[PDB]
Formats: sequence, structure tokens, C-alpha cells
Amino acid sequence: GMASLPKRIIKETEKLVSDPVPGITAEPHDDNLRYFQVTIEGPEQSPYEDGIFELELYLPDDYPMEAPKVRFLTKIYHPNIDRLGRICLDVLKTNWSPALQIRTVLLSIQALLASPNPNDPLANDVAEDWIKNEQGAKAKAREWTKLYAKKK
Amino acid sequence: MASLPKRIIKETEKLVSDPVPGITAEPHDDNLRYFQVTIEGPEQSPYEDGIFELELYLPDDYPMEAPKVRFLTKIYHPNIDRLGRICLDVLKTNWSPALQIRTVLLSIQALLASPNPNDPLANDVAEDWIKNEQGAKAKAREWTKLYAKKK
Amino acid sequence: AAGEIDESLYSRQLYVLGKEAMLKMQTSNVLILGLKGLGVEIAKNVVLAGVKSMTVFDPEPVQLADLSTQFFLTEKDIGQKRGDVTRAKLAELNAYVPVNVLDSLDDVTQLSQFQVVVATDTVSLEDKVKINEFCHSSGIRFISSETRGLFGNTFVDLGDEFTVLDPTGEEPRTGMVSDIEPDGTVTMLDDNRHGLEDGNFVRFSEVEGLDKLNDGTLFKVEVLGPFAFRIGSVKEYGEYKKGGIFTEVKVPRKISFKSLKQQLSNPEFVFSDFAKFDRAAQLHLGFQALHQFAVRHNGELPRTMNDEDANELIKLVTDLSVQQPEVLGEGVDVNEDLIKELSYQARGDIPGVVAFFGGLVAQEVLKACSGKFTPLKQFMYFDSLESLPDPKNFPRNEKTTQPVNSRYDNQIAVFGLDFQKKIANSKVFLVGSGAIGCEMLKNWALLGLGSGSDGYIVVTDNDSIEKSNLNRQFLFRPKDVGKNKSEVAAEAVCAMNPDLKGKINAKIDKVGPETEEIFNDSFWESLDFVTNALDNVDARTYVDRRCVFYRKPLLESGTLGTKGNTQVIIPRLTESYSSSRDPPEKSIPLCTLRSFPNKIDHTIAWAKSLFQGYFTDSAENVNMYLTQPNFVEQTLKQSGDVKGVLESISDSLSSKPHNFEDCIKWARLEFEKKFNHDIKQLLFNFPKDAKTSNGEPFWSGAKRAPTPLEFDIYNNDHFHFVVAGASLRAYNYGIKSDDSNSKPNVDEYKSVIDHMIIPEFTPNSDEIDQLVSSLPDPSTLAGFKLEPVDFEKDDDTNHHIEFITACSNCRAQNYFIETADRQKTKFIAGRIIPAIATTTSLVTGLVNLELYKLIDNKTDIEQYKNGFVNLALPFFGFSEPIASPKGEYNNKKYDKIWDRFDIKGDIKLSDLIEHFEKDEGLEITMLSYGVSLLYASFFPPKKLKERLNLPITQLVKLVTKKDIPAHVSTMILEICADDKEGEDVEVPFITIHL
Repeated sequence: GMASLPKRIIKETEKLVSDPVPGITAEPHDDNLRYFQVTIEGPEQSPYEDGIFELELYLPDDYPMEAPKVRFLTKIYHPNIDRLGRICLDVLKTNWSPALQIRTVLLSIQALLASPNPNDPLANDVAEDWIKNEQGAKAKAREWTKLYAKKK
Repeated sequence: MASLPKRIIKETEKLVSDPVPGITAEPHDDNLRYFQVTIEGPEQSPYEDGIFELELYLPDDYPMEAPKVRFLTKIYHPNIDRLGRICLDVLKTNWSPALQIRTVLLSIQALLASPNPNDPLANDVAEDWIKNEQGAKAKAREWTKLYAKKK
Repeated sequence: AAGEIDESLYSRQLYVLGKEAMLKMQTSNVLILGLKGLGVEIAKNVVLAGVKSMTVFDPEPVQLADLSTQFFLTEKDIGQKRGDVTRAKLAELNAYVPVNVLDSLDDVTQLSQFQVVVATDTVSLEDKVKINEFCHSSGIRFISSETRGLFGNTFVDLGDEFTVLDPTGEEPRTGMVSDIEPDGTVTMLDDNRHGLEDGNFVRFSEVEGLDKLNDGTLFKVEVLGPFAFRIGSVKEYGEYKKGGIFTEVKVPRKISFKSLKQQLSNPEFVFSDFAKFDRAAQLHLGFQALHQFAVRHNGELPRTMNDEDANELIKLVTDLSVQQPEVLGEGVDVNEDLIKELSYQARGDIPGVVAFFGGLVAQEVLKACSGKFTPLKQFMYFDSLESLPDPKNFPRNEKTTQPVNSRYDNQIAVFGLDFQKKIANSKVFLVGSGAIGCEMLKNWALLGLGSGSDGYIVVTDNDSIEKSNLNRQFLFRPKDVGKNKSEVAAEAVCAMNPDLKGKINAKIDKVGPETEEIFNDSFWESLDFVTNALDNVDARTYVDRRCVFYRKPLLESGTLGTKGNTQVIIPRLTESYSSSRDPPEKSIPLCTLRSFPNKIDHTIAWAKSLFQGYFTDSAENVNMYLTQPNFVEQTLKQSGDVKGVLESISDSLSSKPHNFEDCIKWARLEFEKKFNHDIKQLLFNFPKDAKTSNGEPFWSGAKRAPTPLEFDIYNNDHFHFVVAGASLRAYNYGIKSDDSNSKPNVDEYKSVIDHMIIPEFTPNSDEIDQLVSSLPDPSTLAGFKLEPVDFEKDDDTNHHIEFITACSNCRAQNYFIETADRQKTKFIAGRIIPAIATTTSLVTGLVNLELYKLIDNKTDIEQYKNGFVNLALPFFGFSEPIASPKGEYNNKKYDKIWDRFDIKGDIKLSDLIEHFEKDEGLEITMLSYGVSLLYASFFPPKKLKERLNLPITQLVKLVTKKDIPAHVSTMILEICADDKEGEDVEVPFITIHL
């Protein structure tokens, strides 16, 4: 129903440590509870499985009426993630409701790294590569993971 | 005196003689037309915890005209809108003079136990009930605790 | 000059009614009989709305008692005819509406020259029946309304033939089709709900296969589910392939009205309140009996709070129910308590009940001129008896209620002198000075609210007056444009009621965390309640939270065109405004915005970013580059789009224009880049014939395959993209020409473009190293700086909406989307809210009726009402406020909205922590101040060393490295906690008193 949006964040942050999401870290700044630092391990058996990907997450003034803003900080070869780190996710825009959480957003990105949809692309060059040259697209994804996504 | 008050009298006397399980229904000492109703949330529905209050009015042309009814308690339900208005076949399409206010109350009790978000008179909480059923029942259970009285 | 509408004056009302309704209104001559309070509240709204002519008629003289609700009368005018003196003031409201006085109504044929006739309480029923009869037989539309204290009614009679053209006014529903089965069943694309009803009519377009289905033919809709409907057999049309957009269409509906003589005896009731269905037939006989009483008594209404007159009115009402047995029915006796109350209050003249009917009736006057919206049919009765105070405190009898020779005598007649004194001495805070703010002030001026010794009004609004405000903010005149709303509105209402002269404190301040030095503890504590006249939800959610903190009542109110609502927020009793508000409209997906629009809302949102990129953000980067020493190396590690920022600066030095001709060139080149090159690149990746994975067409469903644009200077949207583009660019660089020279001329822009070389398209660290190196030193570029553009949507001379509409439409042409004009683009990109005075006036009436209950400190929740209204239908709903939900921790119960913990003194963290444990049995796990997490139990032991021994003020500085300011007396804190079992519990906030 409602609560103050620091109280909301507080509750969500407490549960993110009380029980974390497998493969994901997510901690806010004690200076600004709106800004989060996230890291996501690349899912198993995906072209990203070897690396760690860093994200920035901002909770806007009217959260959870408005959805969280997200930006990839790590460079990645992915149909739905563009040159500036912007993401295409249904839950962020069309399927957002106040009932959903940060936890929901992070699981959706994790699900997206494991299963791209180049049929609704953001990075158009790499989507047509994903459609027409799939094995080579995954080759370039595995390569960029090694070049840019540190290790682990 | 006249026909319609005698109809109400007989229906009220039977609602006392044999009450409907889980439902309260008593008319105002001011106005025989107006009824104060309460309905317990059916068991193993998202509303099972609370009590829901309704107001029921019998119009001039009753029982040719159906009873007007209004949820007073706030509820998350596909067939009940923000103002308490209800979508029931027996109220509009399936109403006949042979039916009773007993019939109406049982229909609402049946509706709280079994919503129909595919009905044409539905809302937008209906598309939540269709798309996100488990989350829709979560919000129903929550609103029952927030807004419906305890028992 | 028939057929011209001033789009700047009527802007916001034009989104409610539209062009055709208003072209018909300016064809209508309207007459109003009776210019007491209710009269003017109609004329004011009808004149503001804009009719061909307003004619008024009240040749009877002004008495002091008339000022109880006649805001256009002062004590100067006493002894003079109300029609004459009022008519000069209405003339100021709208220059486009002549206002005349009818000097005599000696004959009923004088009515021939009017399309609408409005009879008010000053007109007797014998005359109303005769006027109505002449009107019905002659084809003149008739409306009437009466208010008797806390009661009122309205009647509508538009003749045997009246055609509703649009019954709702809702922008017609529209959606994309995925399957049309041979039987006619239509399924929706991506399971989006059509939002239709049984009996609607749709036309289709773009439905491949069923060719003739798209010719504009209509199709009646039977709703199957939320995601499907049926239209009837389509076998004859062919068989469905793909595509399709259905578009709802409004068809005319003919209707007939019964005359007043007929409806007095067999009435058709539109109801206002669910729990008062019975009172309508009761007040139908009552309002009639009042007229019969007056003809028995030399024209006089019953004496106030008199039992002899009320006992007769009961008698008179009983004889009517024998004469009109249909009204009450059978078994229904007369309600004698309700008729005695009617008789007690007949003289009564209440501001709130007047503004209510003033808007309701005026809206029906407008429906009568236009055929827009569904008229009332035909009687409506209304009463707000629960506004009456507790007779234990403010008793009503023949003494307490008598006139005192003041403008408030008719209000004193209903409530009594004590209560009227208590209103006067109240202390109010009004946030906002717009349409609602204005009507609020004018209501309070009539009540005398704030005029008492220890009463006052505070009104604040940081905004200034502009032309379109005048369409519904009637305290402002043309000469006041560019001035401050609250200040002029404060003056305005003092001219109405000098009893407030010096008691309204008109401020100019915004209400946020930054002005809590002005709106501090002592300010809020002294107030009796707060009233909200604001639009934007962030400021209202703030005020709502200040009220929870200080525990003050709050009256919220809002209109959306013809729709309105009211909300009462009561300490320790009801929810708050933030407790439950519905979510906003979903945002546009990035991929849809960037590459795949299919709806003009998408192109307009793309053109708005582009307007911000060219003419605002580019010039902010360049000016920082030219002034801030480290901006170059700052960007390298601070911004996100480092590439584009450096690019923007580079382009601003490469392409530095020197004459207006260079700007025209720049614009034409941007046309190619945006509407030619980028589409070709998109099509290069995803051709029209592209297949997806799985192998079904890529451009399908929600996707429209674009076509590149060949520039054409004779295409209006191409021409104006380069004109507005040229002019906005020129502004950045301080270049001469611009639109103050003349009107734009295709031929002279053509000469420039014709001689241009335009490049063909080719399918497209060290990147930045170039950009960084290829930028000169700023010192080099002496004497030069850009002027960024500041998007204002209501200056027509400034080219802003001209660019967004042309840019939006050019992109619409790419994706084969129908172009929109300036007024529509200005509505979506401006995020404009439709607003008309009828709803505004009305909603304000309801809020002031709920104010009486605050003045009496009503603690019974069932006395209050939250109102909903949709004047288009019309529909009036009234609900009981929602009770504040209750929480519970450790068996102790608390109010989830209003309760909290209070700790005096700047306390040590661990003191607070153990204090809670040994008092409430609670274990603080999380703790924040504002947006800063001050304590958390998952913190490392070394983190907790820093903090646990610190007072909260020093703790705030530790975390934020910035300290609380001296003026701060309190601090709110949010906490998570666990109960005695270690289970989590919801708990309220903490207030610290420093």
C-alpha cells in the first residue's frame, strides 16, 4: 500500500542481505539510498558465464510508482544493451507496478543475459548479427566478456 | 398497507426466521427500503480474514426493478469498482420478480469466493487477475487486512 | 467572423469540449432569470465558457442579505437593481461575450430571441411552468435550479428532439488487431485490453485480407472478454491475413424530454448520493410546497426555524402526495423530519451549495448549446445536511438563527451566529492560486472565513498569471498578466468582502524542504486546517506528509476536465492522500521510442528529446567547456555519454554559424541525418523483408517499416522543421533574422536549400583521443557563448511547439503515422491537463461543504463524504472516507498513518537502540534520516564503531559529511525492527526533538 520511500528502500535493502539473489550483489550508498551499486555474474552456459558485470541503479523520487533507472557500467555485446549501458526490459516500462521490487528488476536482467531477445532490439547492429549469425554473435560475446568483464 | 412494504416485511421476516450462513442483513429503523449487510469472507479465498459491509436499497418498482447495492468496504476484486459498484448477472440480466434479496446476497457471497475477470463488465484489476493471478490474490489478501474488519 | 476560436484563451477548455462544441456555443444566445448567488455562479461559468451573448434579468433591488453568495455585489450597490449592477462586472470576464440586461419581462414572447433560458430561485413555479411550456413548444431549451439553504435541485428540458453527438467526451478508444475470425471475433495484439463496451461502434483500417472492412464502415461491438470482442460475420469480406487497427466511433443518439408540467407529477430522477435515494421524491414535493407556501403568504417563504410554518409545509406536502401519487409510490409516507428541515432553511443561502449547482447547471447550459456530453434527465435533488453542526454545541432556534443586519444573515439563518463566528475566527492555509485556489478564496470571502479577530488565511503560489489562466481563474483580468497569482487573487477577494482587508497573507513561495524556514513548526501548529489547490503530485504528497506530521486536517480536491473528486484527510481517523493514489501512466519503452514508433505519442516524445538535445543540452555543455577549468578532464570520468558530449562541443565549433543562412543549411542537413540517413541505416540492419528468429516477419504486429524521406519544401512539416530549426539554432548563437522580421516564406528558404550539396548515404580510446585532441583551448575562442533555449509551451511566437510538431510529424511520415497539429502536440508534449470552470467551481462547492464538518470537529467518519463526479454523464458519487488501517507490534496497537515515536533531545544511537528494547520490546535493525542510512545491523563491526557512540546530529554529519542547520527543531527517522520473538514487525516513524 504505502510507506515513505526511504522506509521502502530500507525494507528492500534489509531483505537483499537477509537473503540475497544467487549470483548478484546489490548495495546502496549510505550517502544516497537511491543509488545502488550492482554486480551480476554471467549465467551458466551463456556467452557471459565467465565474467562479472557492474551496474548502476537509481530509485527515482516517485518510486515505486516510477520504475528504477538502470545503466550497465560494463561493456557488453548484447542485443538489448546499447553502447551507453541502457537496457530494454518490459518490467522497467510496460510491466512495472508498485508491487514489484528491486529484486524483481535484478532477476529480470539476470534472465536477460541468459536469454537475449534480438527481435525487440536496442543495439540494432548486434541484433541482426544475433539473428543471422548466431554462433558468431556468441563468439563475439564470449570474446568481449574476456576483454571487458574482468574475471570470475 | 400496500404491496411492496408487505413484500419487504415477508422477506425480512424470513431473513430472521432462517438467516443466510455468514451474512448479516437488517433494515434501517428509519427506512424499510435500506438494508445494512455484512458478509464474511469465504474460507480459502483471499478475503477469508475480514468482514465486508454493504448497503442495499429496494427501489420503487421492486421486484420488477432489482435491488441497488454498494460495497461500503474497500476491496480488491475484478467485479467491484472503486465506488463499491458490483457486476452481477442477477442484478441486470438475470433479474426476475420471482427472485429475492436472499438470492442477491448469496450471489455476492459466491462472487467473493469466485471472481470472474473475464466478464464483460470487468475493470483493470481484472487484467491483473488474468495476467498475475498469484500477485492479484496477494494484493487482495493485503487489502483485506488493511481495510476489512477483523474476526 | 464566424468560425474563429482564440486558441490561447480557450486552450485548456478546448481540450475538454473541442472545436465543434465551441463553434456551436458561439452560435447561442443565453438568458438567465434571477441574478442572486446561484444566478451569477451560472452566468460567470457560462460567460467564461464563451457563448454568443449573455442576457441577464433581475430588476429587483439589492439588499444587504444578497451578498451572502453574490460575489459580484458590494455594499455600494444596495437599493439598485441586481441585473444592472451585476451586468457591468460579468462584462469583464470575457471580451468576446456581450452581456446585456433585459429591462422588463412583460411578455413571454420576448423569449423567442434566445436558444437557452435559465430560470432560478427568483422565478415562481407558475411562471416556470408557463415559461417552460412556451419554450418546449417553441424549441427553446429550458433549465431551472433552486437552492434552499443546504438543499438544491435542477431541472432540464431540451424538447422533443435533442441529439447527443458525443455522450462521454473520452478520446475514442483504439487498438491493434491480431486475429479476426470468420465469425467476427476480434482478438487484441499482445493481449492489450480494448477498453470497449457492448453497443460501441468501431471502424477498422489496415486489416489485410478483409479488404472492404476498412472503408470506414462501422461495426457494433459485443464484448467477449477484456482482450476480445465480436463484430459479426466477416465471411463475406474475405479471410484475415494480418495487421489491423480498430477505432471507436461515436454515433448520434436522439432523445426526448418531458415538459415541467408533466415532470412535476411524474418525475424522472437523476440521483446524487447512494444513501439518500428516498429523499428525492420527498424534496420533490417539498420544493413544490415552498412555492405553494409563498403564494399563500404574500410571496414570503417560511420563517426560519419556525414550527408553525414547517407544520403547514408538512400539510402542504401531504396534499401534494395525494394530488401526485406517482411521486412517492405506495407505502411511502411523508418524511416529516426532512420537510421541517426544508422549511427551517428556505431562506438559507449557502456558498457551497451554490457553487455546486452553479457549475452543474452551467455545464448543462453548455451541453444544451453544443450537443456534447449526455444531458441530465431530468430532475436532480441534493442536500448536505451533515454539514450541520452538533446542536449540543451550536443550537439552532428562532433566536440563535436570526438576522443581524449583515451580509451573512442568510448563512446565520442556517447555522446560527455562534458557528458563523467560529468560521470567521479560523486559521487556514491554501496551497495554490489557480482555478481551484480562486474559487476557494471566493467561497471563504463569502463565508467570512478568516475575518475574525484570531482568524486568518495564508495563500501561497510561486506562479504568475498567463492568458489561458483567464479561462477559468476569474479573479484575474487581462491587465494582470505577468503578475503573481496569489497577490492579485488576495486583492480581488478583499474587494468582494472588505471584512478580510488585511487578513489574507499572500505569499509567493514554493512548498518543499527548501522553504521549511518560512513554513516552520510555529506556522503549522497555529493552523486549524490545510486546503490543497495544487496540480502536481510531488508538492501535494509533501503537503500531505507535513499534515500527517503536524496532525492537521487536509482538504484535497482535483478536476480532470469534466471529472472531479474531493477527499477529506482527518487526523487519527482517515487515510492520507499518499496512502492510496493510483499509479501513473506507463512510460514509453526505449526500443519503441528509439526505433519502432507506431503512435504519435512516440514521435512527439522523440521530438522532445531532440529539441532538448539541439537547443538546450548542447549549449549547456559548450558553455561549461568555455568557462569551467576542468570540464574537459571532468567529462572523461564523470559523464555517461562521454563520446556524445565531446562530439556536441566539436560540432558546435566546426559548424559555428555566422548568418541566418548558415542556420537554414544546418537545419536541412539535420533533416537528412534524422529522416533520411538514420532510417536507411535502420533498414540496412532490418530490411522490410527481414525475418526474425523462428522465422516470422520482423516488421509485424506493433512494428511499422519506415520509408526514408525525400525533402520537399512544399510539404508543410518539412518546411517548418527547417524554419523552426533555423530559428532555434540562430537563438543559440545570437543571429539576426528570426521570426520578428516577417512571416516565413517558402521561396526564400528554397533559394538557400537549392544550392546545397547534400551527401548520399552509405550503409555504416582512439575514437576519444581524436575528439579530445581535435578540440582547441577555450582561451582561443574569445568573446563567444551560446544561449540555451528554455522550453515554454505557451508562447506561440517562440517556435518551440512549431519545431516539436514538425519534427514529430516528419518522423510520423517515416513510419506511416498520421500527422498531428500544434494543439494536439502541445497537449502531449506539454503534459497539459484539460480544465473547465464548471467542474472547478463545482468541486470547490463540495470541499467547502465538508469544511463545516471540520469547523465542528466532527470525529464520526460516517458524517464525511469523498465525492466523485463526471459531469459528462452526469454522475455524482459520495463515499465514506477510508479508515486509517491499524498495525500491531508486541500486542500494542497503533495507527499505521498517524502515530509515531517521540524522543526528546539529541540522543546517542545506542541510547535510542536500548531505549526501544527496554520500552517497546523492539530491536532496531535499520535506521535512516532522509535518503541516508544512518544505522544498519548488517554493517561491519568497524562501521558500527564509528556510529554507535554518536548523537544523531553528529551521526548525520558522519554519513553525509554535511550537518543539520541551526533552524531545525525536529528530525523524522524511519526504522525496521523485530519483536520479542525476533520476527519482523511494521512500525511507525520516529520524531526527534532537538
